[PDB]
Amino acid sequence: TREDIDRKEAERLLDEAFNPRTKPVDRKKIINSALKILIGLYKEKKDDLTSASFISIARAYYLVSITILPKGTTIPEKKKEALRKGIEFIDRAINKFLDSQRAFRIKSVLSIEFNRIDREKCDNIKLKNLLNEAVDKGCTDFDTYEWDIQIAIRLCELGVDMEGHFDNLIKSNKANDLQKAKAYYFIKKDDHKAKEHMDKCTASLKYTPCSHRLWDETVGFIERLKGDSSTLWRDFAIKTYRSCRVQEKELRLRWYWSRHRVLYDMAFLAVKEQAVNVKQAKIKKLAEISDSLKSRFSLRLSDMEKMDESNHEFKKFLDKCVTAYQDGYVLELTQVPEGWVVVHFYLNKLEGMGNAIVFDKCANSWQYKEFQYKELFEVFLTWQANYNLYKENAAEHLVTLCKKIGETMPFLFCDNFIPNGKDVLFVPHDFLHRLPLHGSIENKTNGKLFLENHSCCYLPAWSFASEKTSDEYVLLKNFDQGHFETLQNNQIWGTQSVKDGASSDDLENIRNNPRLLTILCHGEANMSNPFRSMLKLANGGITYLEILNSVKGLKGSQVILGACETDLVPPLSDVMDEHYSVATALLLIGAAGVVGTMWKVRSNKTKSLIEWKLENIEYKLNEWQKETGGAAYKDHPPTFYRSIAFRSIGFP
Amino acid sequence: MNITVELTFFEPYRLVEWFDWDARKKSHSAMRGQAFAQWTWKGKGRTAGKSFITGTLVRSAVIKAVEELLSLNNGKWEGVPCCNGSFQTDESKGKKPSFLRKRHTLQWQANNKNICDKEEACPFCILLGRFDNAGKVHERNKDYDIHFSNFDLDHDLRLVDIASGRILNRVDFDTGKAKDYFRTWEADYETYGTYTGRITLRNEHAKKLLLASLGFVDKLCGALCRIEVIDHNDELRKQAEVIVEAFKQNDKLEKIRILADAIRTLRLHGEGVIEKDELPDGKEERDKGHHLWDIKVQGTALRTKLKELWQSNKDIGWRKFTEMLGSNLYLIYKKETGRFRILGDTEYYSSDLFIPVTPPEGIETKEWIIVGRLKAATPFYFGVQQPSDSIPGKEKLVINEHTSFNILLDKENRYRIPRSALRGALRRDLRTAFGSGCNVSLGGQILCNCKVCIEMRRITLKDSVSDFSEPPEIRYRIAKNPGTATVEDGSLFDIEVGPEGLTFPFVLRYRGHKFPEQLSSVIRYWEENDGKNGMAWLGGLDSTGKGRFALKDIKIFEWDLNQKINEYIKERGMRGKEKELLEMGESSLPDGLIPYKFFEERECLFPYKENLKPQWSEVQYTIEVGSPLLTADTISALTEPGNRDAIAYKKRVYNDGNNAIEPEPRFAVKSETHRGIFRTAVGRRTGDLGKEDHEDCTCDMCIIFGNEHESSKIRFEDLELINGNEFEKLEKHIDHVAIDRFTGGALDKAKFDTYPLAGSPKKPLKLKGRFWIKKGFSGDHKLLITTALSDIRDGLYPLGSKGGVGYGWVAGISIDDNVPDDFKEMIINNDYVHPGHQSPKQDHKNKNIYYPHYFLDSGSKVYREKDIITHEEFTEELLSGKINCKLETLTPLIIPDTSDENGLKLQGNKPGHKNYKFFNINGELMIPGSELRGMLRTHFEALTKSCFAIFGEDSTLSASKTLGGKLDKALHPCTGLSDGLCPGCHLFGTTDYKGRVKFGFAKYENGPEWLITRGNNPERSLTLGVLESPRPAFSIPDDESEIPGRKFYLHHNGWRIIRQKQLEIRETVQPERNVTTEVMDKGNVFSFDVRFENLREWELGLLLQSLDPGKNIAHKLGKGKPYGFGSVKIKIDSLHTFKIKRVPQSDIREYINKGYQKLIEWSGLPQWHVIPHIDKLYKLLWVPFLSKLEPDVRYPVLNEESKGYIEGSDYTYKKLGDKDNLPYKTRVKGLTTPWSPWNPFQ
RNA sequence: GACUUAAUGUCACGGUACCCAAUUUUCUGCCCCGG
Ligand SMILES: [Mg+2]
Ligand SMILES: [Zn+2]
Ligand SMILES: [Zn+2]
Ligand SMILES: [Zn+2]
Ligand SMILES: [Zn+2]
Repeated sequence: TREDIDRKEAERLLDEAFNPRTKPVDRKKIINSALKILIGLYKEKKDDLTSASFISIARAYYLVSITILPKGTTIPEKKKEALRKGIEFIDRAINKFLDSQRAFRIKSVLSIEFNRIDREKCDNIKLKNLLNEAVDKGCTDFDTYEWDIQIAIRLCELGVDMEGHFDNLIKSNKANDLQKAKAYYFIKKDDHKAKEHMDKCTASLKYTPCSHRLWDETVGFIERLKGDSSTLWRDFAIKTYRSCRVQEKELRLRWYWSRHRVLYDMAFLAVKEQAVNVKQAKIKKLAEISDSLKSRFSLRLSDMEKMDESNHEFKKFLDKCVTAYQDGYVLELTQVPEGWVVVHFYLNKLEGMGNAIVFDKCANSWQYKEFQYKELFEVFLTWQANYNLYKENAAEHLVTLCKKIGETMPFLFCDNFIPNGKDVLFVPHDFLHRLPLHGSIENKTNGKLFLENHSCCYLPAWSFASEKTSDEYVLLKNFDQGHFETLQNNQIWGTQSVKDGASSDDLENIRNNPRLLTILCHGEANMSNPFRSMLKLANGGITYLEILNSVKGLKGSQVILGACETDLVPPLSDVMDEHYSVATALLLIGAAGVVGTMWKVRSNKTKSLIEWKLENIEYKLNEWQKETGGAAYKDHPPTFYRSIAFRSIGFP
Repeated sequence: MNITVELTFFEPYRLVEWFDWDARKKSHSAMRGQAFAQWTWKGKGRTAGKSFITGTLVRSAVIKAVEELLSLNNGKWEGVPCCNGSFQTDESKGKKPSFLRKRHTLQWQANNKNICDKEEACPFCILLGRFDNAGKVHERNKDYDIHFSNFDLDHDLRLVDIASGRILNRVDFDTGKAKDYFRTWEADYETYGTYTGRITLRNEHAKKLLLASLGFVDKLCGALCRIEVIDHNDELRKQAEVIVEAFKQNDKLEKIRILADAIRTLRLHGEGVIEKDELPDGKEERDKGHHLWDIKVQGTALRTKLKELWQSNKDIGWRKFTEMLGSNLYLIYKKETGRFRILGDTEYYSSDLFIPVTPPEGIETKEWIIVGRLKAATPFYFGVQQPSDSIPGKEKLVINEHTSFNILLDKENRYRIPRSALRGALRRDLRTAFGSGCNVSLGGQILCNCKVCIEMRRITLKDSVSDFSEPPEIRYRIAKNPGTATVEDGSLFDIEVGPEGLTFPFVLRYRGHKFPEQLSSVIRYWEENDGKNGMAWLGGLDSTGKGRFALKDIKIFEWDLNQKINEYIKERGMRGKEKELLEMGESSLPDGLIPYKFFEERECLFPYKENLKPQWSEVQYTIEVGSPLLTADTISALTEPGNRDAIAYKKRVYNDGNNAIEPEPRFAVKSETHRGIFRTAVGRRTGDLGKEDHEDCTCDMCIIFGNEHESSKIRFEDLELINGNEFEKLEKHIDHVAIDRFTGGALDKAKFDTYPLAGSPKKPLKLKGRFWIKKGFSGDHKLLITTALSDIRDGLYPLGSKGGVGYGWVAGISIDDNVPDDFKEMIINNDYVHPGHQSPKQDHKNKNIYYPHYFLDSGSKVYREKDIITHEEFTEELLSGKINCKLETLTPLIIPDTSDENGLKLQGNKPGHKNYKFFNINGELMIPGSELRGMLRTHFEALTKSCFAIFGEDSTLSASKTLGGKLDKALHPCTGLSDGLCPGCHLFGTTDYKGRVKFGFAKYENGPEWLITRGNNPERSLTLGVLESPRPAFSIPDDESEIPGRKFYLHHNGWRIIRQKQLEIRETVQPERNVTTEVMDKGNVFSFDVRFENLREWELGLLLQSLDPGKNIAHKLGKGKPYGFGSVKIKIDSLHTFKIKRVPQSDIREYINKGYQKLIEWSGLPQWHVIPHIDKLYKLLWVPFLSKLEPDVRYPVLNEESKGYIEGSDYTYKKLGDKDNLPYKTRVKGLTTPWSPWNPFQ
């Protein structure tokens, strides 16, 4: 009839959309046309539509949900909505009469996707019952259909005995290496062959981008393995972290997938559980796992789509990641200068602990201490909430936060963890980036500041450390008139200095690697895109991306930012602080170090920093803060508030 | 003791279905509404119930108020210090509270002398219930030192009586589209706004703090708050089903949509339109009556069925009856008809931290209240879902999206600006002002510390409602098909809009320590002043310029909450008295309120100047339409009593001065027509208009004009007519008619009248409109908009309807001075000669008598080309341009202005005599572009052997079959596009395809003006001989003769006889049978423009050949062609081709030659007589006397006893009608032979 | 009273029903011989 001709055209369109060679942007149009034919044919036929056409719509709606990538951290409701629509479309084929076999294949595969993105609307009990119903209806045919492998192996994770179907599952060449590994682990309960096949899975994961469906299931498998208390998860999580580290190298761009953090949390927790020189090499590995996580920041797909040499590389990466999403369904750590100490912070979420990985360059010693960050995070949130309302008047809430950093991290003031005279490079993690660790006060009476003993530097990650200039001082000011008028008239400011109304082009115009660049402008933060957070310069301002692509004359330059980090990065509504400041972009474009306030501070103190920095630029920042009221948090918390704001972001 | 507390609401408060704490987690709507008023179902029917506010919610509000009160006074109330209280429970120690606080707790320095406990406690710890016998599990009310009962509604009550379900939104800031939506119940605060509850307080120590906090609670359940211590629908649906079925039996089910729109529009005309029978009746030429109001429903006309339906439903009122009948009709139509959407919108709802916020000691906390008026600067829209979909408790696989959209009103039908929409617009504009804001996360356990969210937490708005409550106007929109430039079927959709100039009460309350520079910037951005437009974009359809509101009468008063907190609490912050705050003066202010003298001006506000002011650029310009503009309101023509087929669009405007809708509606081009002209203008030059789909589309048209994923960066407002007072008659009646190709006469059913705005070249219509360009336009997209604007100026896009016959032709545009400087900075003869005919040339002294008309018996071969030329782009190989043509009259020309049947004013002395003036607009003489087009089309259809586009097929003979069966099948009018289009229908268009030539009105230029005839009562006039209906029986005498072909009329000076016969035409012929008309003279010059686009090389050449065929070939135009009137010569003054170059004569001749070859290609210095049908055509249009040749051409008289008959001629129809004198075949052969003599018949 | 709260913790004023669509395309107010 005319229905079969239209359904066959819809089927041949769905087959084209199911072709992995189809582009994702073209696949969505194809399913649109196939669903245009199928829905319109369903509109006329209504309930009298044949079951093969209802399987066709369910197949089309399964493909629809494949093209709906998560635009944020949460799984989209359109994706749920599309699988929900396919399930009630396939229910019309289940309830009205090989066809039932093809109907249950797509019903169960839709339900597997629905279960993993919506555990409440399709829980494991309901999924298990319908997965079994497909199995007893002949949906165990793994040789020609890759979906029955997913049906059976999903039942393996559900605890259903599939010993009878194991032999044909392994024999089938359509089964994935991870799927073969899951079959060995769940059915045969043998760990040697599950190791062999997972290793072939993770070896292949070095080439599949992290948006691929296989990345989520591999990490989900290790989560199952960790929750099963098996010994396989420790070796597996490290091995797939290594594949992630390899895949990350292919702008500090990282695709956001939910299981990425738990992968690093699992890999960190695996190496921590394995931690003479072997123990130390494990702690070294902890800092490399932590550094690999902070080396890049995940960008949400909506921000990736809402983004010019970088435009090409972004479009290559965004297209590659989006394609691989839908394809699944169809500097050395010890190169620190002598006399320094590097504290790598890692906040595990899988466990409640934060971990401080310190490296003493003199001792060549790796040691780590765990701390509780939950109570500290609330004290930071109290400070952040109070600062965002009262600014300087929240200096009392800064003192308790600084007292909390010294109480939650007593090892900062322990000589074994961090020696006395050593310069400390802080590589914090998540909300510890917003923590004035230099301003921490040890949990003791008349506790001294951390900066009174150690010259503190900061890094978003160890991978931002550089190796390295003129004698010119450049002032790029786009600030309000009331502030820095006296600082303008300083004679030391060079001819490249745009001392009033400086623009984005003015920052790009710098070419001679000035000894000190002083940008006094306002900061504004894109709350979702670190790349779009900008320094409020003239002619529209200059973003993080524009600094990356357009500023080339700051090689080894010391940068003083008049914009507070609170302006540059958004406030934290979660433990994560994956937002790179505009100072991170300045580090990537070769600046030796960026000095700026961590929070809003009256411009007199910022100017007092710059004039102090104008002479003897190699001055240590902590020596200034000790003599400018940093040591006085009991007496004048406002004066402790202003000096603790200044931190150095960079590394020689 | 027991305190009885009255809880009253001053705006619609939110209601939620009550679920117990355990059962509440299962529903996302109820967890969303834990802070709302609760609805229990009080029955087994789920229709009637009880509303109530839990005492836990009142207690939460009161505890929040106590925190703020004690933070204002640094932790004490009336001198007794309070500790910080407790707001953290250990899970190990005990069970957690049913509600966990996510917000920041206001804390102070606890200056209480002793730590609070069971024995002694501060008033705060008493009010919290920290140290009484009552705990997380309720046992009995005696354990509660402070107790809050459930606050019951004071008024069984049905849910639909109290609450109305409304879908709310979360619009993405960057795209302008809604991320998701969520439903809510908005309960009616005017009828069900008072809730009574008992607050028992055993500890007197906290009495003063409790009463103060009761006076301080500002909001509850989503509404402003004062806490005081003290079925015709089903029958109309069945009848609408009856009407829809009756339309289906008529095969007019598509007319049910316009019938629903018309019946809904009837609510603006009162019940008198249906009882006094004021609905239009259609023309008297059609015995079927009106095409809509005379459709038989159950054997009676729809106009009387509507009268019976109204008589049955008089009780519910006229507006409700028309609204619900039209709604039922629309819903049935949507059900039967079933653009295609695969997925619907997402209905989305929705870490234990104590965050102590300690405000600085001595910080001044004030409450600034901004009272003003929100004036609708443009027609506004606040989208509400369909009422059948929004029934609370009954809220509604195939995504059948709604096509008709309603505006948001309250129960009294007053327009409301909801607090949710005003708040969303304010958040959007504050995010613009700050330059940085969050996308609103919905389940955050941590408060968003973005500057927008920090300030929006202190901002409280109010639900605005207008006193005006007259029905909204329905704005109908169509999607044009890009390829055919016609209406896409089923693409008609409409929204209800509120009138512009409508005014709403604006209340903004800011509770903070300093008034932010950004909120002040947003208020100034929204404010309207001298030389500034209010820029409050509220609601939907901002792209079509809907909902641009202006803040006016802005007064800012600040409460001093540190020293006048008792005056604030006494006045309840004037939370229902803001309309009285706006009216009162400074002297009548309450004690705590002072005027805020510090509101900064616009130029002093950095967020305004750098973020808000440049965000939208106004491009205001005036369109000059020197043409009769007809942007038709198709529904209005169905409801106004004027019996008018096409009337100009006009809109209702509210006047705040008179507090009423202005009695005279303003004519305007709709902002949607304004928007869609630009969108096609941009899309045709970019080629984006021809794209099959726009999904995830980043094309130039999708970037500028948006799509379903991103909102438009350009917003178009209506093009208001600003000249209406200059016209003594704005509305101009113009009659058009289709002429049968064969009979040469008008089809009776094909007559139609338009009612455009009387624009003319001398007196054009000034149309002042504007659009808004968003900040961030690229240079190339800004260049596209100016190119689109220049395309409108050049006349490429006529406004409104009938642009092909010269309507809506833009004479020019005038850019206003305030337009950004960047924006305004980027904005012959035909030598051919026909040999004539042998018979008149060899006739010296003009003895032969010729028939006034002859037929073009061309062959059956019609070249119907299936590769239809698309309208969606300007094809490079095709030709687009404008032909400036000069129209010279060789004989007197008659174009009657048939709107005035008594234009010469001589029916008083000669009753029944049809007298017309020459066609004119605003006094200047014009040839309507329809007349010029229909006379080019008839020529072009004859030249190109096209189909008989206009044919009276149903007309019978006297015989076996009608003329449709008698005409050849290939000669029938081109129907549809599945079969090809003939060259005439390809060039001039069908009803399924817009023609590629537009003909402007021919303005009179120069000449002797009228034909002056002494003895005629008007000297400019000439009483014509009778113009009787053409007789096809003469052309087809027998059942075997076929249709002889296209009737053309000879060029002769037979009008001279008519002019000489003037004194005896009036006396002899009956005044009713004949007409007198103002007559133009020979040598009068008219200038008209032929605008063509996407023309082939040969089609422009054949069109140029059709315009000017030769030295001695001209056209017959207007009335009296058989009497020799209307011989008109067109010569091309200039030809221009776009991509604008003046085409030289050599290139013109190449076009004409290329058209010459296409004609011989279908046949099987060009010489046009070599093709037999063109030679016969050009003989029929050959003009003698242009040479000692004055052929005498006239019709034979009936009998010997007939006037105007010369004895002995034997020319009468008695001789010619007899088959004995001459055979029928030779009569037809002589009828199909141009210029063949008829008195000495050949 | 109960319906119908839970109490040392309710940012839901925490969320613009938003977003896309030209009421238009075609049509000469024309005109002679038989009830
Ligand atoms: Mg208690
Ligand atoms: Zn207390
Ligand atoms: Zn926010
Ligand atoms: Zn597009
Ligand atoms: Zn045709």
